[PDB]
Amino acid sequence: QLKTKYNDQVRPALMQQFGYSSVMAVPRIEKIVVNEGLGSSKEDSKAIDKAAKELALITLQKPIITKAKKSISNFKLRQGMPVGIKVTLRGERMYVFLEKLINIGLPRIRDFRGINPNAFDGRGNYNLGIKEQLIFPEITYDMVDKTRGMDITIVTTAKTDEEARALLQSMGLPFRK
Amino acid sequence: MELTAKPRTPKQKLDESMIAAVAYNKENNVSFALDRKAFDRAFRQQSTTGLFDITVEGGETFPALVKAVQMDKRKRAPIHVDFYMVTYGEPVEVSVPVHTTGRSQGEVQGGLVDIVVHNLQIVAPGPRRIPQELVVDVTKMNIGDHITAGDIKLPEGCTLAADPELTVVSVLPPR
Amino acid sequence: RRKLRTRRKVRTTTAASGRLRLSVYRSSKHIYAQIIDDSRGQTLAAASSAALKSGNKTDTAAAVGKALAAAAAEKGIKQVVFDRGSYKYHGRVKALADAAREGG
Amino acid sequence: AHKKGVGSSKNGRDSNPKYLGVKKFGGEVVKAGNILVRQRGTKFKAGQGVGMGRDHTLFALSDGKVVFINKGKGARFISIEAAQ
Amino acid sequence: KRTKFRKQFRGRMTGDAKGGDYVAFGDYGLIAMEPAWIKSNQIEACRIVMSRHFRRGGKIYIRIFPDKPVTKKPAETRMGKGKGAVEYWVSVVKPGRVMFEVAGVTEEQAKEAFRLAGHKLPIQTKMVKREVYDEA
RNA sequence: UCCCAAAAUGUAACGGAGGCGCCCAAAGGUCACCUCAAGACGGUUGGAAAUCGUCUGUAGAGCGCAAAGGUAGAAGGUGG
RNA sequence: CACCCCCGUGCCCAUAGCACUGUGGAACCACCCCACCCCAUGCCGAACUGGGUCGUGAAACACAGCAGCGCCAAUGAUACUCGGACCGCAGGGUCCCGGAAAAGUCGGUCAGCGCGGGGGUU
Ligand SMILES: [Mg+2]
Ligand SMILES: [Mg+2]
Ligand SMILES: [Mg+2]
Repeated sequence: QLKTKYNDQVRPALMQQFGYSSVMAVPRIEKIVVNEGLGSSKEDSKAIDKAAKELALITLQKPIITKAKKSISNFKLRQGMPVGIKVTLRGERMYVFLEKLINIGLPRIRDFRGINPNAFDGRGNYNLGIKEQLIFPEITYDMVDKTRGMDITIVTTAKTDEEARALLQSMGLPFRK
Repeated sequence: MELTAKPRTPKQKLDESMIAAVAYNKENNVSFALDRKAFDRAFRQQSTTGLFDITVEGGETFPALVKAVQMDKRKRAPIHVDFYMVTYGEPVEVSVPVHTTGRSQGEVQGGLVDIVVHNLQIVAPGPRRIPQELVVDVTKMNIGDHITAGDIKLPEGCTLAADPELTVVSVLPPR
Repeated sequence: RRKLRTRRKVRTTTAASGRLRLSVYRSSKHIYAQIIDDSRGQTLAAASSAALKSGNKTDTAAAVGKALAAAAAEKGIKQVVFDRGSYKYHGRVKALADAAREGG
Repeated sequence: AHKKGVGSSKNGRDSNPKYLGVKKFGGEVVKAGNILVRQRGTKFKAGQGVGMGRDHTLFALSDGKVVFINKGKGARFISIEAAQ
Repeated sequence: KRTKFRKQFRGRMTGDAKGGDYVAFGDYGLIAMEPAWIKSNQIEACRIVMSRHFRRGGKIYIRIFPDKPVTKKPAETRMGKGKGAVEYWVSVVKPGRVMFEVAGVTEEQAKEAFRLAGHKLPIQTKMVKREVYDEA
C-alpha cells in the first residue's frame, strides 16, 4: 500500500532523471488538505454537519471549523464565526486518502479529463481545486443530505515547480495534454 | 584657485570676498578658505565633473573634485563648499548633466521635448577622464517619446548608476 | 518557537532571585544539566551524560540528574532553580529533575 | 421639545488636572519606599532593586543610590546600586 | 489651491525658507524674497496670468500648494469661540522659496511670464536659472 | 485624553479636537501553550475583501469603549 | 588561552542584521524512522512527546567569504540658541559672545567579550 514506488518510481527515477546529492534533498509530499469554506451563503447550523461528517469518512479525519477571521466586510461578514473547514493530512492518512484520489478520486470523475499544468505555488508546491463532491469512493448521496464540494492542498518539499510536477505525476497524477 | 588660510575663525574673510571650503579623501582632511570671486568665476564651468589646481599658501598643488556646495537662501550667493580630492583610478561616482541636440521630431511636430532628469549620476566615472557633460539624442522622439539612461550612449567605460529604464527625457505634448 | 525558551528563561528571575539555575539541552539526547551563577557568566557544576552513557540517552535520564545533584556536593549548593527550555517538563526532563530533585 | 441637537456640537470646554514624570533622578539616595518614576506604559522598565507599582509607577524595595540605564532607547531601567 | 481633507484650523509664526531648492522641473524659476502668506486665489492669479503669456508647452510649475486654513469675523461680535474655518487657504512662502519656475520658453518669454506673475503677489521676487546642484 | 504648555512640574481663553457617568464571572487568580496587519503567486459555490495553501512580514495588528503612552521574551490569541 | 573545532549559557543587546556564495559530518546537531499506549495537536504525534538506526548535510544550524541593501557615521560650513546690544510701523530681522544640531559627505563595519561540558592534534 505505497511508499516504495514512492521513493523508487519517484526518488530513484529522480536521480535517474535528475541528480540529487542526497535522497533527503528530493521533492516529497508534506501534506494534503481539504478546506471546506462552505456556509455563509448557507447559514445552516445543520449544513455545517454534512461537511465534517462527510469530510471525515472521505479523509478519515475530524476537521476544524475555520471560523471567520472576525472579518465583517460590507456584505455578510461578522466576528469569528463558523465559515470554513480545514482537514490536514500527512504521511499516513495523507497517503491513505491520497491514494484514493490518484486511484479512484479523479479517475472516477464524470467529465474528467486530467488536471491543469501551469505552475502554482512557485514554492514548488501544487494546488488542487475540486468542486462537486459527487465523485468520491466514499461519497454516498443515497445516504447524505444535499451535495457539495471542496479544495485540496498539495504541500511538497519541492524547491521548484519543475521538480514539483514530476514528483506529483510519477507519484500518481493525470495531466490533460 | 589659490586658497591660503584655513583656521576655524573665518572673520578675516567673511567680510573680505572669500568663500570657505574643505577638501579630503580619507587621508588628509585639511582645513580650507579660498577666494569668493575666483571660485565664483571658477566652479561655474568645471561644475562637479571638474578638478582644479589647489596650491594652498606654501606651494603644495592638490587635485580635487567639487563635492557639495551649500549656498545662501534669500541670496543665490554661495557660502560653503566641499572638494573631494581627485584619486587616480577611481574617485567614487559622479553627477553628469543630460543634454539635448538636433531638432526633435516632436518639437516642430506639435509638442515640446522635456528633460525629466536634468543632471544624472552614474556609477564609476574613472578619474583622469571624467565626462564634464553628456550630449543626448532627441530628434527621433515624437509624440510622447521617453528616453531612459539605458539608452544614452556611454563615454567608453563609465557605468550607469541610475536605473536604466528611468526617463531621462521625454517629448512633452502641446497645451 | 524560541519564544518558549526566552519566556521560560525570562520568567526565571536572575539576581532578584539570588538562587541558581540549572538548565538542560534535552531536545537532543545530549542533555547538559548545567548550573549557572546569576551574575557571573560562570557555570558552577553541570552533569550532562556526555561522558559515555552505556547506551542510554533518553534513558540516562535520571542518571544525569543524579550525576548532578551529588555533583554540586563538591561545591556545596543548597538552593537552585530549574530553567528548563521549550522542554515542557515531561518525563525525559522530569528525569534530570526528580533524579536531582532528590539526589541533591 | 423642538427638533434639533440636544447640545451644540464642536466645543472645547474642560480637560484634565494631570501629572506624571520622573520623581527620582540619577544618583539620589532613594530609600525603602521612595517613588522614583510616574510613567504611563513602560517608558522606564523596572531595573534591579526597583519594585514597579500597578500604574507602571516605580519604587525602591531597598535603599541605596538611584541608577539610570538606557540601552538604545526603547528599554530603560532604574537600578539601585546601594551604598553600604 | 485648496487641500482635499484634513483637521481644520491653525496658528502663525516665522523663520526663513528651508525646503525651496532651486532648479528642478525647469530652467527658469521665480523666488520670493519676503515672509508672506500666499492666498490660493493669489496663486491662480499667477498661474493664469503666466498661462496667457504662453500658448502651449505648459512648462509652468507651481511648487507652492496652500496647506493652511485661515479665519474671519462672522460680522463683528466677539462672544463665541474661534471662527471662519473657511475664510480662505494660505500657503506660507518664506524668503528664498520657489513658487515658480517655467521651463522651455525663451529666456525672455520667461522674463515677463513672471514680471506679470509678480505684479500680483504680496511680496518681492526675482528670477533665477542654474548651477543648482544639491540633491538629485 | 491630546494641542495650546514655551523639551522638569505647573500654567489662562465663550482657544483647537474627542471620550466617561460603564463594561467583564470571568474581559479576573495562576499555570500551560500560540502570535498579528498586510501583499504577492495558486487554488472550489468563490471571484472586491473573505475560507485554505505557500513566501515576504519587529508588527505597518491587537489591546471591551476616547486618546496618549505602553506592549510580541506580550499587556495580544486559547485551554486547565 | 598549548592549537582547533563543536554543544550548552551569557554579557552585549544591527558598525553585532539580511542577502548572494561556498565549507562541514557520520565528534557534536538536525533532518530522518516508528510510535499502541505516558503526555499531546480546538483536524493532523506537523508542534508538544515517548523509543531509536541507517541515510544525509540536501533543509536547519555552525563556519567562512563578501558589503548590493541595511546599521553606524565624521570633519567643514550651517539651523537654532544662553548671554550681551541693536534694528524695521509691522510681518520680520541683525551685531558681539559662548553653546551647538538635524540631514548630507569622508569613511566605517557583516562584532567583540566570558563560563562550563564534548570531541579531536595516528
Ligand atoms: Mg555667553
Ligand atoms: Mg539674544
Ligand atoms: Mg555664533
